[PDB]
Amino acid sequence: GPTEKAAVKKMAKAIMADPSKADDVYQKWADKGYTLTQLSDFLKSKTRGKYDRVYNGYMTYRDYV
Ligand SMILES: [Cl-]
Ligand SMILES: [Cl-]
Repeated sequence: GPTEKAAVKKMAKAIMADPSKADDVYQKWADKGYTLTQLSDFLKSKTRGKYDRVYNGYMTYRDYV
């Protein structure tokens, strides 16, 4: 719900502001169980692609071999 959406987006914005924070956040998201499909629901924007770096980094974290 609203609390979760806002909290996940705030963490995404922290990665946007500081690329080096990504693994701190992705570790947390993995422990929280978020899938890549699900993540998208927290990365909506009026700006096309705004959080693509966040999405892409989590795909690498989860799915890169
Ligand atoms: Cl919630
Ligand atoms: Cl960027």
